Amino acid sequence: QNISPGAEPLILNLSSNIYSSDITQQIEVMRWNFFEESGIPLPKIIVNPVKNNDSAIEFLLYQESIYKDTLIDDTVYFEAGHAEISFEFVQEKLSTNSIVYKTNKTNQQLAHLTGMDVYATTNDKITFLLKKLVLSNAKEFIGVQETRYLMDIMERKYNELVKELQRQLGLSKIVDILQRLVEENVSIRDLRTIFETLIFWSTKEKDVVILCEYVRIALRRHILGRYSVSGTLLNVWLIGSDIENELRESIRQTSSGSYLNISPERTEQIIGFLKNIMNPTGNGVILTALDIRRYVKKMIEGSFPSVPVLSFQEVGNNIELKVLGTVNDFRA
Amino acid sequence: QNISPGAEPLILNLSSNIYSSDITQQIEVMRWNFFEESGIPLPKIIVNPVKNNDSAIEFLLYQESIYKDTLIDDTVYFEAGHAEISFEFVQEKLSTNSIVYKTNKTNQQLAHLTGMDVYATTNDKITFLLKKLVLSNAKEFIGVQETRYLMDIMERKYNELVKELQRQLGLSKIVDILQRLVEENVSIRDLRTIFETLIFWSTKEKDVVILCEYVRIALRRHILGRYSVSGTLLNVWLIGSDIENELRESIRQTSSGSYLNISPERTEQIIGFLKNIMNPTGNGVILTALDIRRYVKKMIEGSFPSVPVLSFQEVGNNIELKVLGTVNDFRA
Repeated sequence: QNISPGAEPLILNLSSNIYSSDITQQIEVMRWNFFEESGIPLPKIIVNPVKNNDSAIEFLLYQESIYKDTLIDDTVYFEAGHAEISFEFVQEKLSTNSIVYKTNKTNQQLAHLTGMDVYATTNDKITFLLKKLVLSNAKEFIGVQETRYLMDIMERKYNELVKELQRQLGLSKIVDILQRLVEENVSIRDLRTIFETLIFWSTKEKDVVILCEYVRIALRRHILGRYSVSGTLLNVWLIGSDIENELRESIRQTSSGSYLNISPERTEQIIGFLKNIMNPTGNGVILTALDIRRYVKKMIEGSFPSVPVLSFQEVGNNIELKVLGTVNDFRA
Repeated sequence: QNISPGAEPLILNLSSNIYSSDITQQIEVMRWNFFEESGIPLPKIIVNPVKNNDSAIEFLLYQESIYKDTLIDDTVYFEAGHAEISFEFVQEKLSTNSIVYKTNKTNQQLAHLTGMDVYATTNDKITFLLKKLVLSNAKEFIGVQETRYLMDIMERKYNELVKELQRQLGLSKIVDILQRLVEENVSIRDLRTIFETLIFWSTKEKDVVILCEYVRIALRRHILGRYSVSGTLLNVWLIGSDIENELRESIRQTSSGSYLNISPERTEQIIGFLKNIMNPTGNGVILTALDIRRYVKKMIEGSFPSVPVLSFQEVGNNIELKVLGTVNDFRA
C-alpha cells in the first residue's frame, strides 16, 4: 500500500515485441547525447516493455500520455532534408513540431542517394522518435531542481561566479532566463558564458527579454553555428517595419498577446502573409530587429513553427549571410 | 551516460597525420609563453589528433569551431614584416586580424634575406597560427575565475594591496578594467602596477574609461616599449580636432555608438578618410588626445583594425617619436 514515488517518473510503454537491453542502452545514449547536444542532462526514461503491445509504443510523461502508435518497421523515419524528400518520405508533424519523414522502409534506394544513415530502423526510430518527442519537448525539463543542480555542477569552474549569481540574481532570475533561452533550443554547453554575461549585465538590466537577447548576442557564435550551413547563414529572409509600424508602437507593458497585438485581425493578416512564407521550404531564417522576436515566434507558432528565427541585433557581424529575400509583404 | 564536464574545454582537432607529443609540448610552450608574453596564463588546449583528417586542423572553442583548414606544409607562415613581403608571402587576415603571411614554402631563399626564423613549418605553423588565433583572441579568457585566480595569485606580493582592492573596488570594478586593458593587448606582467595605481585612483574615479586611461598612462613605459621600435615611437601619425569637432561635442552619456556618433554618415566619411590611411602600411600609430580613443578604435575596427593606437595623453613624455604625418583630413 505505501507506494511512495512522490512525483511520478518518465515511462516508455515499449512493446515487448521489440524489447532489448539495447534500447535501455540507447536511452542512456540519448540521455547523454542530450547532455552533449543541448548541454542539458536527461532524467532516465524507464523502459516498460509492455508484454502484449502490437508493436504499440506509448510514452507517458509522469504519466500523461504524449504519444502512441504501432511501431511497425516497414516504415522508417528519414530526416535527411534532401531535395528527393517527397511523399515517399512523408514529412509528418509531431506535436513538438519535430518533423518525421515517414518513408517506405523499402525505398532505401532513394535514401541511398543521400544521407541514408538517418533511415531509421526499429531501434533508431525509437531513439530518433524519442528525440523528436522528448528532447524536442524542451524547456519542460528546466525546473528548479535541475537548475540548481546545474548551479552546483561547475563549482569547480569558479565557484565565485556561480556563487555571485546565487548571491546577486537568485534562482528566479536565473531560471527565468534559462527557460527563455531554451526556447530557441540554445545548446547550453558553455553555461559559463551565460553566467559570465549575466553577473554583470543582469545586475544592471531588469528586462527579462533583453536579458535573454543580450545573452543571445553573447552566444551569437553558437547561434550562427546553429544555422551557418555551409559556412554562411543559410536562407536568410527579412521581416521589418511592417510589424514595427503598429506592433512596436503598440507595445503595452501588458505581457499578454496584447503586449503587441493590435487586434486578432492584425495577427490574422500577418499570418495570411506568413502563408506567403518567406522561405517556401520553411528552412529559416527570420531575420528581424526585434527584442520582441518572441512575438514573431508567436507569429510563426501559428502555423509555421518549423521556421528558425534570429534577431537583427543578433546578426552575424559581417558574417557571410545568404540573404535570399524579404517577405513580399507583412504590412497589413 | 553521466557525462559531466560542465562547461566544455578547448579542443584542437589536429590531424593525426601530424600528431606528435611535440605538439602537446608546443602547446605547453605556447601556454606559458602566453603567461610570459601577455602576462596571462592559458588553459590547456586538448589535442585531438583526428584519425583521418586530410591534414585538416580544426579548433573548437568549447566547442564552437573557430577555424578550419588543411595544413599542408607546402606553405609557411612568415610574419617577418620585411620590405620583401609581397604576394609571395600573402598577408592573409584571420578573424582575429592576426595577419598570416602565406608564403611558398619553397621561397625560403627570400625569407633567408630576412628573419627566416619565422618561416613557420608544420609545427611552427601550428603554434604560430594558434597564437594568431587563440592568443590573438584575447579578452575572452578574462573571466571571473581567471581574475579571481590572478587575485589569489600574488598573495605573497602584498597581500594587503590585493586585499584592499578586494575590499574597496571589488571584482566587478576590477574585472571591467582588466577586460578593457586587454583590448590593447597590454602585457599584464606587472599586475601590481595596475593594482598600486588603482587602489588610489579608483577610489576616487568612477569613470571606467579614464580608469583605464590613467592606468595606461601608468603603464606608459610598457606601451611605449610595445611600439618604440628602434628606440623611438615608430610611424606616428596625428588625428585631431576633426573628431573633436562633432564627436567630442556630441558626447552623450549614452554608452552606445551614439555616445559619440553623430550619424553613420559621419562615421562613413571618417572611414572614407581612413581609407586615406595615415600609415600606408598600417604599422601604427594613431596618436590622438582621446579618452574616447575607444571610439577611434571602433573607427579602425572598420576596416583597418591592424593599426595600433595611442592616446596623446599617453604620449611618451619627451620621448623621441617618429612623427611621420597627419591625416590629410578626417574633418568630414
